[PDB]
Amino acid sequence: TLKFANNSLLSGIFLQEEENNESIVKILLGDITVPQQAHLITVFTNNGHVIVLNYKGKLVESPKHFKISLADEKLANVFHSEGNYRILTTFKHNSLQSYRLYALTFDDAKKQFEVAHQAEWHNVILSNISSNGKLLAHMCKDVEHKSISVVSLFDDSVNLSFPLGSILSSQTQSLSYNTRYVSSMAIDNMGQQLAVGFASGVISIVSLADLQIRLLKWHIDSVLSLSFSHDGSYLLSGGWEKVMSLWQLETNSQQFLPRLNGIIIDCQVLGPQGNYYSLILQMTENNSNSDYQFLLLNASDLTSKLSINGPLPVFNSTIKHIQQPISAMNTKNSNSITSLNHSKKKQSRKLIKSRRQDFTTNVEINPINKNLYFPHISAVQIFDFYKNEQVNYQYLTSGVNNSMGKVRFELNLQDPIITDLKFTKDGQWMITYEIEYPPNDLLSSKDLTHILKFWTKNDNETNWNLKTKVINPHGISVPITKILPSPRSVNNSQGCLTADNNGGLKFWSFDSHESNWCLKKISLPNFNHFSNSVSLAWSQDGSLIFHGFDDKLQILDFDTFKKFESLENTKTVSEFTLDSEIQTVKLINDTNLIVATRTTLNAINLLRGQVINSFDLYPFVNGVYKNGHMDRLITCDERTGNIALVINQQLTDVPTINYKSRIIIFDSDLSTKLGNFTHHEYISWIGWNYDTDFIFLDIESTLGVVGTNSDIFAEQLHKLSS
Amino acid sequence: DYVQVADGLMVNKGNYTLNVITKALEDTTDTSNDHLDNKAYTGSDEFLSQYKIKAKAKVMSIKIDTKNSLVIAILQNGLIEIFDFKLTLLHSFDISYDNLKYAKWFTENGTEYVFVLCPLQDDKVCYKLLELTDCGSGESSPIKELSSTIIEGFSFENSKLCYQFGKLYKLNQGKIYIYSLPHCQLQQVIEFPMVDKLSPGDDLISFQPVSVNRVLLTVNNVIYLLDLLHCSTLSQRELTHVVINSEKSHNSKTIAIGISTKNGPNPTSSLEIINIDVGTNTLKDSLGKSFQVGNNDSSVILKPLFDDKDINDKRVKCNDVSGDSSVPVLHCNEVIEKLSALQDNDITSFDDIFFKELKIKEEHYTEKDRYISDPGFLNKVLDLIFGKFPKTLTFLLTHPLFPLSRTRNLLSLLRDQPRLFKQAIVTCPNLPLNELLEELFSIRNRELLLDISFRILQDFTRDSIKQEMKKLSKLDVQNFIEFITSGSTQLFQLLSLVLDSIGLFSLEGALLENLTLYIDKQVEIAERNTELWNLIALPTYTMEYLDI
Amino acid sequence: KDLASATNYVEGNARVTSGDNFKHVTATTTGTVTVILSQALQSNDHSLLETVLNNRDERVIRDTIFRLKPALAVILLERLAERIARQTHRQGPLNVWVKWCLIIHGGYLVSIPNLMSTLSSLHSTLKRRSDLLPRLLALDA
Amino acid sequence: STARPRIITSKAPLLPQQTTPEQRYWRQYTSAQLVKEHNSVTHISFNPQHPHDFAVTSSTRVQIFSSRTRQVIKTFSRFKDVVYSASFRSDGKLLCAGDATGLVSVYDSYNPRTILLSINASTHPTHVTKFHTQDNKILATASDDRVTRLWDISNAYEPQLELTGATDYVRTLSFIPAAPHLVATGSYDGLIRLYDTRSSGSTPIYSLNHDQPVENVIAVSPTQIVSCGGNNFKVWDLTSNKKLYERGNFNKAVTCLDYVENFDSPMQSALIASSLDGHVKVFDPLDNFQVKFGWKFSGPVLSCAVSPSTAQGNRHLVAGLSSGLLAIRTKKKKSNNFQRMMRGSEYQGDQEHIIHNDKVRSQRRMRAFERNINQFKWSEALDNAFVPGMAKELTLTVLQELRKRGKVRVALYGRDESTLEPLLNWCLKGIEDVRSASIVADWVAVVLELYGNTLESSPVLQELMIDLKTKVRHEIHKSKEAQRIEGMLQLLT
RNA sequence: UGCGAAAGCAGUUGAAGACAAGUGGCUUGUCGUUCGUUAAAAUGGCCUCGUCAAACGGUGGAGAGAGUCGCUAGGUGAUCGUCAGAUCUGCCUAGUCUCUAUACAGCGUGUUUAAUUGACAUGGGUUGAUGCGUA
Repeated sequence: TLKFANNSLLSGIFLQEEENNESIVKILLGDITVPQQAHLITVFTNNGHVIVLNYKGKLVESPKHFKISLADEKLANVFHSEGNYRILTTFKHNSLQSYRLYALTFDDAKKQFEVAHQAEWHNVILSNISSNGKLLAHMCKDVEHKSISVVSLFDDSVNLSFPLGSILSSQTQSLSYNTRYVSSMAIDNMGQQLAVGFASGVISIVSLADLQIRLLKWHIDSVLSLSFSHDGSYLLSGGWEKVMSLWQLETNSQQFLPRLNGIIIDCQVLGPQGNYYSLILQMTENNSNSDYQFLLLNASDLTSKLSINGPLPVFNSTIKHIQQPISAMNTKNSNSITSLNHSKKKQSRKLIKSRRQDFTTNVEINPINKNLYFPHISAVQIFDFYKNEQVNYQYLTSGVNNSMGKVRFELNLQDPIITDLKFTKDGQWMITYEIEYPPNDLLSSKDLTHILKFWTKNDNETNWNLKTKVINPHGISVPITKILPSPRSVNNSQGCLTADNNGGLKFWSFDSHESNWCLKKISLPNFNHFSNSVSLAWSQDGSLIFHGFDDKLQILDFDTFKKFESLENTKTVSEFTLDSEIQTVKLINDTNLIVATRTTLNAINLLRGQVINSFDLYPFVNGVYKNGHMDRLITCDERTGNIALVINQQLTDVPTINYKSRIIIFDSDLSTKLGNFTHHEYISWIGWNYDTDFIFLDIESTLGVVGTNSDIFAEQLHKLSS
Repeated sequence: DYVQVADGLMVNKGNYTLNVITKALEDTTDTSNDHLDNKAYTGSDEFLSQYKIKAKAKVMSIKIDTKNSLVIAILQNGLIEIFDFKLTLLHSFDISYDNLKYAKWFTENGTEYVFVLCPLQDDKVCYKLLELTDCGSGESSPIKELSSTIIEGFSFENSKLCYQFGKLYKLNQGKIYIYSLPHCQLQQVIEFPMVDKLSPGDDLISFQPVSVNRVLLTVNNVIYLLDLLHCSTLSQRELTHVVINSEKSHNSKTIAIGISTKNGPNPTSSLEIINIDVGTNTLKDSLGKSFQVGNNDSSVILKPLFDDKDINDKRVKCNDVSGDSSVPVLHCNEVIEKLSALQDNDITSFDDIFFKELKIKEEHYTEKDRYISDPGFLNKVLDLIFGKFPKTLTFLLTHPLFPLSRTRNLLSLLRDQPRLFKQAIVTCPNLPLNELLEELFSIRNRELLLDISFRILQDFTRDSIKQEMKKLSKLDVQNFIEFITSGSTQLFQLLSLVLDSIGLFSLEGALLENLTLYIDKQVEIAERNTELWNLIALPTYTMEYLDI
Repeated sequence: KDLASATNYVEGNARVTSGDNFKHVTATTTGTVTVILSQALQSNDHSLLETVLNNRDERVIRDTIFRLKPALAVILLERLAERIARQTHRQGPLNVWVKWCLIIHGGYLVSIPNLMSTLSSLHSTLKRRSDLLPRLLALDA
Repeated sequence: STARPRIITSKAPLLPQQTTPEQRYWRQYTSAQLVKEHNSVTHISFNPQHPHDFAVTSSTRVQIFSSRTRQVIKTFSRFKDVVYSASFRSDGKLLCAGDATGLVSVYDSYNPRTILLSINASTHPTHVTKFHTQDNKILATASDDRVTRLWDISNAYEPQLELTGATDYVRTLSFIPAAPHLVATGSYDGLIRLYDTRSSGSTPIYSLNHDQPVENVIAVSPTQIVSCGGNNFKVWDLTSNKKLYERGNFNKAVTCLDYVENFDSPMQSALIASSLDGHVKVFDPLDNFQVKFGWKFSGPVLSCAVSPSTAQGNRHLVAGLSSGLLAIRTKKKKSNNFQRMMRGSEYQGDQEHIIHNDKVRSQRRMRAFERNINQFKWSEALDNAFVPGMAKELTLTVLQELRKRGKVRVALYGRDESTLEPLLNWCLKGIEDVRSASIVADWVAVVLELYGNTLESSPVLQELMIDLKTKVRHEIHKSKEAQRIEGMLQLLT
């Protein structure tokens, strides 16, 4: 793993608190500096740096990097063939880009690459390059409509062009715009045929010598990816169903691969004989982030050889120029053929003007094996961060999550949302709470279902088993604002405490006799006001519970489960009305407890029963987080302090799309800010793993942490026998 | 860190016994005992005794006399047992053992030769430790723990006469260096305000804490980590907490220096020589809910104002999320000075109090969130306007709009202005449900009935409404049913509450049939408008016409 | 199975429960049938419990429950609650029995300390019967 | 890529009185046989060793039945008066029977013609005869002489021990199952006496005061014994002389007990009890002798037994009634050239280095609605719902899968009069249940939303809508009156 | 779109430019165009890798089914009849009564708290649907 931020060699290329458009745009396998000698890769970035890096053994502490003499252009990609090298570049009327192709040379002065400028294309809509990189097709928009042009780049072997109205049918001109919008194109290694995949769902192989077309109709929603095999007789296609089809182009015969946990936004054959398929799966059940899974797979038995994925959190809001991909209709998982430009303008305006800029998530840590559990939409990604690779992925609700690739209308259905999950403190059970949503346009379309599930695994198996589920805990249609696992003194850490927005509480516990997790204790008040500013805390002794409802922190006992009482009235203060609705009641240890509400941050001792410290939060966290998310923004320890965490959206010379994070720690009842750290990007969740560290989740999901004769014969034989 | 604070020899018995505590006496002959009756014979008495114990038999009793040895007594039968002298200097604190648990021939002068609980059984001579001024016996693995004023700590185990550990403990003149409640530590009190817990397995301090106030007769209770302490010239025996299955409530320990405070149980009246009165009757230390009662040994409150995250180049604050301001200029000195600016000769006017408060807190005069305030400050300015001066139009409007008003709200029915009263119904954020139910059932037959039923429903739990609305007469509830039947949703569920809380049988019939007819037609109209809300091809021969 | 293949959802033999089972914390009257009912409830005799509560004359039910001993009205009510939970057409005839048990023994089961915990099955049955009332209101509208 | 998730059958929250594992196991004892005897069946014992035959003591004959045909294999009829007790020895080799003339006669089992020895016990009727359970050559007979006797079957002239001491009508023996010197006897004055046989034997070492006259005493552990008599049974720890459970869940007197251990069951131990009012009940000794299942019979049940712990075949529960009949409920249980050509097909990789396994497991067969939902034939899935032989939860789960999954309207588009009548005719039945009625509500609402003109045309679904209206009227009266009961006990908190 | 509670409470829906069609304009409609506002459809659907049979262990059940015109409570019909009421031994429903392989449903038995074994050469060829009636 060649870490960029590990060294100034190429973290000097990008470590900026504002500028991440410096991107890595191509990797080549050879050495562009010296030919004919390869175990090291040359990476071209999107600005013009060319870094040569050894990935065999330790990375060299001074790579062979250069910087090519480039204009304002921004490096679309590079291209290789036998010997020679091309590069392609993008430009500055109607918002279209403009492409320009150069050729490279290196040899005379070994610092610069000299360029040559073959040709230009002055308006480009869509582009693709063949598998060998020997030719490339693109679209034009030159008038009544667009146009399609193919050109060989490493030779003037062929360059043709035609208006695509001669591709399109006569039926499509009296039909919807999806029938003539094109979302994919591909060419084979000879330039004889070309695949145009349309947003209506069809594919059309044109034969480039005579412009005769052949229609392939299987995709019932938009075609998102096309590729040819090397001989050109098989076409891989992928779309909004999560099914990779491969079309035998002789008999037009599909072979499918149907449940690929993400829509195929790119697919291509990979090997010399074509023994691997590489795919990019967009995993669009969460609309708040574009989270791609990289999956190659061997073509023999179609098994996922080396699937690759980062951590998959679901933030409360959309993040940073995130556009859910194109489709046929404008849904809650996609957007139609018209609304991409308006949606990106609206999303930029929402990040600029608006006020509720909270995109924070809940992540949990399994207290047995220290891997963290990102609850995806209707599923969890179990992921360990000492090697940053996914343990597994598991569906925890009963939707149409896995059984079906949903398409044009059906994308307006959502699978149930996992909103809470907490482990019991010995890591033996996982409590999860989900909101099951009904489909629209029927009688029960406006009453949700609330399901609380209890899962178990032993310490070997990677996936959990449902032991029980309670549909509608706390009553029908009432949510669960907060679940809290219980300490090791109530039922040997096998109890949970769920809270309503009525202020009702239910204590559930697992008893072995009736071998199930059943409802032990109940305290329901029947108010007529509701608020989801509910928090909960427990004494480590297992004696008294701090029920932080809105504006009011009640103190209940555990034996009779009502409000605390001593008959002697030894100033038994069992309620703390504060200036605003409270969103954290985090008790650091059995002496005192930190309350956080939307104006101030108080701390209250109980061996000296009054307020000890207070802090000002309103200039920082005003109306920007939803009420109930400060609990995931701040956290604690079990000995060594408490962690607050604020966010400053940066400014120009109006706010911008850029952020910075100010995390601060306190020891021992808000005494000293002994940690004042600033991170270059928005921070979304922070939480204490159980061995005195605090992990946090960056908005671009980097998990960070705040912590405390014979010799020459041997050499030549290992050469000559390898 | 205290406990429930009140009350201003065999060590495991109680009452219903005869005398399982026979102890020595100050300024008397040697010793005595009493009942709630066992005989008081002699254990070869008339010496310089300072305490007295037994072999946990009460007929093998003794008088622990300062003569280097002790003999047995006959306090039940009449047959004595033989003895054997070891030393001849001072055995005033002799403690006879059980069946081979913890015994050695240590009298007073560094001669702790190990022996057994017998008159002729011997062991090694474990007199190796120096001159110890605090020698105690514990049950780690039954052990003599010596703390020496040659200052050094040592711990020998009288199970195989084996010196377990020892170090240099610099202990000064103590008050009570008593072993711990689970025996794992040594609670040694410093003279006036301190009690340090030291590790009594390694001779090192583990937690040196201060105490609350003056206390002299301190000893660990039969608790987890709790001690009892009586005042020096006081009968006040308080309890503090720094056995775990079904703990003790009385008869825990008898070491006190009060007005003859012998044999200290919870009800400690009938003493062994004293015949005194009794006190508190609680148990030992619980887990963590009694420390909300005994919240002592810390009384250091100041005026806590809201601080700010420290300005280390705060000019790069990056688009603050307020409306127009950035930070309120805090003036706590002006907050205190507004009291002097208000407590003046504006005895009936709002020219030097209301303008003063609204100048010190530049708000819209009915709104929160431009806070910088203290509850003691708001309580004292509310006291200064509850004095010589509700005729202010800004101060007592903007501060029932404050979530810290603190229970000076009881006269809100006792003063009756319409707009201030309705504003104190809606917005005053702590209200007594006694006064709320009185205002509810003292009906003026208006929309403030709806405004008071709203708050009584939306901030109190239904059973806490029911138990404290049992406290009503019957004319109130009969006129309430009559006014509901005469002439809405929250009062329907309030009617449900009054029917649940009047009780079962003691009703009348005509009011019940009137309410039955009224709610029958109420369910009929509710059903019909619920229905309203849930309610919101070619023949074979035609004949038609066309244009001519 | 593949390493990238997600785990499907499977309930298996998980116990699905609701949020409302609170199972954890001279003559001159008639010729009634209450000796039959009493020594149906002292044992667990479903057969002669069925032959005693297929009697559906209102005065017979009334003074039968009046002559019943109040220490076992709670278990008569438990048997009625479980039978109307299982068989849904019994709710018509059998809830005549359950309203008379509450009216007559209105003191015993208000002096019992845990009413909901002792007759949980009645509370869960009536909650699931009356919870869907807005839905079939909209249906019949 | 994954495999396709199976369609999960819609399970609701569980209703009260579910089927426990204990009552599922004890409910598969069925196919009752009723055999009319000449008189009341007083005792029934089982063969211990090949635990597959049982002896029923009627009046003046003892019949051994087989546990595979349930007919009388053999019968013992040469008694002069009413035979009372008949038990097998612990080796199962011979059979003792106490008779109303006080003549214990022991035959060998499976040979009624060879009476092996006739112990002439007391002149009073001998009411209980059983061999030792540890020892083989001693036989304990108690009689209506208020004295039990231990007989060595070699010296069958004088009893080798005479256990007296009881004041009235000793009717039961028992032996303690680890200490073989320990005989617990039970009489009609209460007072389970029990005797150490190395001592004098004319005095018990202690006595257990069951207050009612006991009918039976059995031994469960080596420590605890259970005595039934009167309306209850009590259990007694024997090392501490002390009662620790009592269950009185009957109407009349518990006549008999017996006990099972280690047999193939969810219940690891089981005590069943027979009680003169028709009932035989099974109690589980591990959770505090709580009752788990019961049978009701057509008269007062006088004696009962089950198959012993090692039955290995057809397993039996037998109960003999005082009416004079016997009720049995059982639970049951190409060429050499071609083979030389196809030899290897049973090898399974023993001496082989690497052993590869990728044969996938064959899952359960898909039903037609599940494969139609898989094939996206949504209207065909609705049609496959409304066949007659479908379970109610299966119709509910395919309705719920079409509701959550796609479109009710897609499933209902191409319909008319003849193809909607299955749906509405099921919705009549589904509107009654709580678990179905939400789905029935929205399906009926959608079908009247998009078939309001077929309502006008066809009169033969107008009447179906009217019947549905009266159904929802009955159900809304029920859902209103349930809320009234809910309020009227909310008043009583 | 904003505030919210899951109910609800306030706000809407402009402009420019280009192109297409229709009759240089005029009308209408679009936009891989911009600025401002907090703001339905191209006949087009999801892979093979082994099935079948018989058990067993937990989990649910509205039980899957068949009788007795046996009881309890009902809803209702044909013809005659002034009604009274007659015949249809009137029909249907629910509960009860009686019986069965718990018949029903689902998950699992590769290791699991628990619980599985067995058949078959898992091919090729010819008819097999125009050869069939019990209706």
